Amino acid sequence: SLVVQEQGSFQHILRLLNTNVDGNIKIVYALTTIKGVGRRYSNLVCKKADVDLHKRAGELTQEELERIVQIMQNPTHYKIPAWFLNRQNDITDGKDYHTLANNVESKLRDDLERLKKIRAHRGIRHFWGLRVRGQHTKTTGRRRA
Amino acid sequence: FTPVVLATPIPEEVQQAQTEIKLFNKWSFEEVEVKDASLVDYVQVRQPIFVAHTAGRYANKRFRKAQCPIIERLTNSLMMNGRNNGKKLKAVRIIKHTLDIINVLTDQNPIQVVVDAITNTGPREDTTRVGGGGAARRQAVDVSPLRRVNQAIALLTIGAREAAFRNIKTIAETLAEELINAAKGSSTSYAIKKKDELERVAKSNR
Amino acid sequence: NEGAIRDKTAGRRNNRSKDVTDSATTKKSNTRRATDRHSRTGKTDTKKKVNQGW
Amino acid sequence: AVPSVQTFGKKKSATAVAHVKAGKGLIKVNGSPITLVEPEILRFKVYEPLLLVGLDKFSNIDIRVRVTGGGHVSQVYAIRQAIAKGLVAYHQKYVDEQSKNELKKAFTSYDRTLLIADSRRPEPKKFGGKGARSRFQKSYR
Amino acid sequence: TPVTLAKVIKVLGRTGSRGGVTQVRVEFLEDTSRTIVRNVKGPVRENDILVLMESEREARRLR
Amino acid sequence: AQHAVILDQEKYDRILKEVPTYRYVSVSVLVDRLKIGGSLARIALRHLEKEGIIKPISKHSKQAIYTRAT
Amino acid sequence: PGVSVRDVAAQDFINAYASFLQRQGKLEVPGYVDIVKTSSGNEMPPQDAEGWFYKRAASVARHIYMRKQVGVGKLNKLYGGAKSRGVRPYKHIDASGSINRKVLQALEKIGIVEISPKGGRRISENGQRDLDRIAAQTLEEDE
Amino acid sequence: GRVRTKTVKRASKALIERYYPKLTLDFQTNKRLCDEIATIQSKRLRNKIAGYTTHLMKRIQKGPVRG
Amino acid sequence: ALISKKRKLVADGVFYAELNEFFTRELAEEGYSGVEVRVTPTKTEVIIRATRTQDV
Amino acid sequence: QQIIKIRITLTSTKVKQLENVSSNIVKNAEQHNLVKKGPVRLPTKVLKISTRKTPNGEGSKTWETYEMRIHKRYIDLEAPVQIVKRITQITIEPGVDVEVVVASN
RNA sequence: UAAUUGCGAUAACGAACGAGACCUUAACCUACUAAAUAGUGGUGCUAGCAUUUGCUGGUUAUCCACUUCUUAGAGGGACUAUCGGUUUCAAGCCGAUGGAAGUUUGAGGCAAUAACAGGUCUGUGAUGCCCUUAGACGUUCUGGGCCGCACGCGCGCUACACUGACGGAGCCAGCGAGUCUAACCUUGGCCGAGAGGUCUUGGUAAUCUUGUGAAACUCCGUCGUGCUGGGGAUAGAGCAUUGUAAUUAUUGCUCUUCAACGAGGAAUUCCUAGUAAGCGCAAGUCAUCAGCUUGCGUUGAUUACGUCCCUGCCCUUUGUACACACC
Ligand SMILES: CN[C@@H]1[C@@H](O)[C@@H](O[C@@H]2[C@@H](O)[C@H](O[C@H]3O[C@H]([C@@H](C)O)[C@@H](O)[C@H](O)[C@H]3N)[C@@H](N)C[C@H]2N)OC[C@]1(C)O
Ligand SMILES: [Mg+2]
Ligand SMILES: [Mg+2]
Ligand SMILES: [Mg+2]
Ligand SMILES: [Mg+2]
Ligand SMILES: [Mg+2]
Ligand SMILES: [Mg+2]
Ligand SMILES: [Mg+2]
Ligand SMILES: [Mg+2]
Ligand SMILES: [Mg+2]
Ligand SMILES: [Mg+2]
Ligand SMILES: [Mg+2]
Ligand SMILES: [Mg+2]
Ligand SMILES: [Mg+2]
Ligand SMILES: [Mg+2]
Ligand SMILES: [Mg+2]
Ligand SMILES: [Mg+2]
Ligand SMILES: [Mg+2]
Ligand SMILES: [Mg+2]
Ligand SMILES: [Mg+2]
Ligand SMILES: [Mg+2]
Ligand SMILES: [Mg+2]
Ligand SMILES: [Mg+2]
Ligand SMILES: [Mg+2]
Ligand SMILES: [Mg+2]
Ligand SMILES: [Mg+2]
Ligand SMILES: [Mg+2]
Ligand SMILES: [Mg+2]
Ligand SMILES: [Mg+2]
Repeated sequence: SLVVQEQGSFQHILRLLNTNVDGNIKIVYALTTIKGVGRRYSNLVCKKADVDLHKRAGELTQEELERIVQIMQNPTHYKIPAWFLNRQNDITDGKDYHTLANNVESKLRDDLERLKKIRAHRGIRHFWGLRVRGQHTKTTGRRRA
Repeated sequence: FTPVVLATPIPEEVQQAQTEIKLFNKWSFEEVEVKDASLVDYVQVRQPIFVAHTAGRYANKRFRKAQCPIIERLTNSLMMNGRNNGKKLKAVRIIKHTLDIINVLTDQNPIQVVVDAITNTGPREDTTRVGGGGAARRQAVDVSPLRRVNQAIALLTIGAREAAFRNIKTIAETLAEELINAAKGSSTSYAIKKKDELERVAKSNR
Repeated sequence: NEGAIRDKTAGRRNNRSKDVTDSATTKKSNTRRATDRHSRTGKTDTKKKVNQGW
Repeated sequence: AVPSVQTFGKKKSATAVAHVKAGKGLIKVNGSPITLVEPEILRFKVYEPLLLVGLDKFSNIDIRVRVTGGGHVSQVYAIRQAIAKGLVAYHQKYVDEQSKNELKKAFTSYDRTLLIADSRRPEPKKFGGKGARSRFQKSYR
Repeated sequence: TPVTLAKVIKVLGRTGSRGGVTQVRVEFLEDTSRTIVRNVKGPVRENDILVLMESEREARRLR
Repeated sequence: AQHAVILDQEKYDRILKEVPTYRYVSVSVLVDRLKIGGSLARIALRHLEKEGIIKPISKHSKQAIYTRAT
Repeated sequence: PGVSVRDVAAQDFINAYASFLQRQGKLEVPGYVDIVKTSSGNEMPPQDAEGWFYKRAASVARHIYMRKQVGVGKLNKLYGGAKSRGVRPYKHIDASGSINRKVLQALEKIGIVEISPKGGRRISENGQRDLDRIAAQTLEEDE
Repeated sequence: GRVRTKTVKRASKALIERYYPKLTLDFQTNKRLCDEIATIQSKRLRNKIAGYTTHLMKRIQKGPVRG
Repeated sequence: ALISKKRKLVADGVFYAELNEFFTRELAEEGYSGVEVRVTPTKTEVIIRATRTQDV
Repeated sequence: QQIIKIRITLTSTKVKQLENVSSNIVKNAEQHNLVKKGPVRLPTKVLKISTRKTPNGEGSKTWETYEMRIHKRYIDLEAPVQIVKRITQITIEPGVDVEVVVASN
């Protein structure tokens, strides 16, 4: 596209969402080392934050970085479809959430604990550490825990 | 060359070489000779061809394999290792690429440069597994001319492919380095090394 | 199910920590195929009844 | 009624029909001029029959071809066989014979089969494996 | 280094337990009019031109 | 992450002054200069075609080829 | 001389025409564009972001021009491709309809395509105008 | 490999024996000859017979053959 | 009616079989050797070929 | 007598019995001087069935493939009502399936 | 020689089953008879470019002509022919030219005598005997089970990437199969991110779906060697489809989660040309479900044209106290 020049303005390894982000990679695959952000959801927020993707995670003005985050925690406000979202129809408040980062593990547990606290068979299956999706256990998964 | 047109036009450089010289993608099949005695009649080079594809039936009779155009043999061995079987369009595209690299370094019709890397990489004599009683010893044997070309081809390719695996450099690039280094043998090429070690174990056990 | 999760002595850890028995690895080995041409009827037949029939 | 001959060429399942009539030297395949064709590495395989007999040669004739069957490459071998074939057919029935035989001589000497249909045809898969020769696999015990 | 070039004048037979060797009589080219029987590796027909690394030596049997 | 992901004006200047003498440049040859990765190595293949230096004699994605100007 | 679009290689055509509808600004890009994929059998959305609607419509027009009439259904099978089932073998899949349909409904309201009899869509005569026009332009850059 | 079954070489033997006049060194005429003079159940089989009687005829001219 | 040509022809050979069977079971003591069915306008004709027809 | 524009369809599994009746219809009509699209042969469809030979699962896996060959022919005539009802009540064959329709649709 | 296929040797001569022959299927027929259910050229009707003409489409009959290409009847063609090598001076074999084709032309179907305690009473309203037969081992219904998971083994599917992934864009097959008491194949039109939904429609089918616009593949870019944008197991949440019934999650779809795997030890399978290998498709199963099978075509190589070393088997001879025949 072009050779660029800049200055010491770009800083590698900026940290957001309590996680750390390699600079010197293209900005979309940067935002995805966080938990809850895969290639798609990265790709949509960047386009939604009005950001040049040809840029690496490096240049990326600090103000650009606060819109990226704002959109991430509030996807439905900046119009992300809510089928795009990992967590919909909550099972308590029935709002639609994109749960992010260090919280992803938390919501995961609570889900599991529900099945468990409820006596759900699917719960019993997690609690014994076995395969939940039904698959044949006789053969596969012998390296195991 | 006296151009001519008609309803649908055939372009400038297209027309030009075309009717005139029978040469390659564009590369001269004139000159380009086989630096080694023997090895002729087993290195093809006249008849000239345009691109490396053919419908050629070389597989129906024992030695017709030799008559197959030499470069095409090379691009033939290019397409293999599992995933890359079939895919001659792939491998032919690489051949046009490597020859464009070969000529880039040291001029030298790249067709000639491979003729050399193929002639220098045939091992003259090899060893076989003979019982020799009990524990098998190895009788040294002088390898046939055809075989010398076969192995030459496979060795270079296998090397380039092995070499191009898992590094930024491209198949067409590594095909060229090996080809050049084996053209006048540097023993920095995977083929030259292994042509010399088949002939070294051939001198010891004789 | 309330009994199912309240049961220790269950699950993957407790299976992981047990030794696998021998009878698993071992072949079925067939048997008896030595004896195949030897009839276990213990009866056989008679040249009379083979000529009355055939 | 203009002078017109019609030929074909085959490779595997690809057949290509070539109309060779008296014209101004257009050469087009299906809907498109001979100058696209796009496998594009093989572009010269379709150029080949022209530049073998000399580029001129075509200006008293119009050349149309349409192809069906086979794959991207199979078709490329059929139109070149159907372009070469049609040229000899024209000079057969219109121009003299010693000229036609100097066209076949100029092909068959070079060949690649331009005048002669390659008879290679798929083999039947037979039970016990995925391919025609290649059998499944066995473990013994 | 003494390269010696040799043209196959006759096909003899296949030797070795495997049978992947061919016995051959050659006439080496510069100063012909002397005959040697060598052993080949790959396939050989008449008139093939062989490179003997060592001029004088020859074999007979193979197992 | 190993190095050479951005610009470093010295490396810009390195490039102009270091790419004569290259009988072949490509995306490989530009990383083999202990330098930029394939993203901006391509970019430089464009911007070296901006004026002077690299003469394309080859085409497309993957294999690229150039020689020094004359 | 005369020109049709079959005189111009596929891509430089559909590119110059995409850039042409880009310049144009008569489009109707549905706005779910860029938040979408273009196949159920695809990993990522398209890499042209702003754009790629003009890429596909350009192609669509080119396809329809060639043959009699083509529905939304045909477009799906065409524009579809291999879907990775992951650990399971690859199966071919139809691309997303809403993409190619609203590509038709946009090329209609641009008068470059019309509903055909027999079903499908057919190249508008004002389309063969415009198409065989920019197809002339493209060998005019190559002069 | 290409070998003539007994029923082929026994017919040819039976032919050249009685019909040696006519029956020349050209397969083609010999082919049609078979049709008039003999009744053979298949095109393939007949031509096999003919084409061999041709070989036998062809080297008879170079001196007799056993059988 | 209105069946595919295919299914029809396979349905005809299914019929012959079932009839062939029925007659082999019924007429065995009469020496039934086989059947053929000719379909005509207005009728369908069944020909039993059997070695004792008078008990038929 | 009025010229009715007829289409007859011959379909059978027995070629000799089919081409007998077809060529029979072709000469009986055209000696008798009418307007004919002669036998127009339709691709013979081979209906195939692939089975294991063994009734159970033992033994190497031997597949067998039966087939039934359906040849179809159609003949277009234009005649009056009298030679249609005569030619079509006779020429009857076992195994050949004759169909006579009056119309294009 | 593929062959107890033949030549030849000859107390044997002359023959039969089996091999061959034969049958089916694939390759070739400017000639046979034809085709709006296959297409071609012409002519109208007509669109668009540009052109004094010419190019590309459109058009179920608007007519006229034709059978190269597609279809299938009946014929024809190869017999290893011609020539040259090579040998008992033999059947054959190698080479060449020609040819659609010269590996039994390619590929199969059929298949002598005998053998086995091979498999199958879980295909059968095939069957002897035994068992059971009213608190049934008959049968139906409800619900689970055949999927159950420390692990051992076999057939496979997907991968370890730069001969690549991803995004555009290019765009090509062949074998198939489809619905009346019925819901089959489904073009098209709109709704939908998708999955799918919905109003219509053509097709009992060379007529409609269908050129099944398959996939690998080709091109232009983005990634750039980093367990990475290779890889997608695992798992969460949601939305759809089949079915009475989806929990132990039939299948499908979107976000998220992002493992092992950096080329696999001892071993061991398959394979010689349009083959191996890559790739998808249809058919069978079938309500739904293909990582499976049976066929199909697309891309399309390396290397043998040998030997008896291994292994397996056939054939002579040899020994035997075996003949219920080394179990
Ligand atoms: C999308 N829902 C389904 C879709 O999954 C699909 O299902 C078919 C299924 O019905 C077919 O069922 C089959 O049943 C008939 C019948 C005579 O046995 C067969 O002739 C034929 O193979 C097929 N139609 C099956 N073979 C393929 C699936 N794709 O197509 C039918 C459907 C209703 O649209
Ligand atoms: Mg993440
Ligand atoms: Mg590499
Ligand atoms: Mg597609
Ligand atoms: Mg695609
Ligand atoms: Mg995958
Ligand atoms: Mg017999
Ligand atoms: Mg017209
Ligand atoms: Mg014809
Ligand atoms: Mg001879
Ligand atoms: Mg038993
Ligand atoms: Mg039974
Ligand atoms: Mg019983
Ligand atoms: Mg029973
Ligand atoms: Mg059972
Ligand atoms: Mg049982
Ligand atoms: Mg059953
Ligand atoms: Mg029975
Ligand atoms: Mg086991
Ligand atoms: Mg098996
Ligand atoms: Mg791609
Ligand atoms: Mg059709
Ligand atoms: Mg088709
Ligand atoms: Mg990763
Ligand atoms: Mg991945
Ligand atoms: Mg199931
Ligand atoms: Mg199965
Ligand atoms: Mg031998
Ligand atoms: Mg013993």
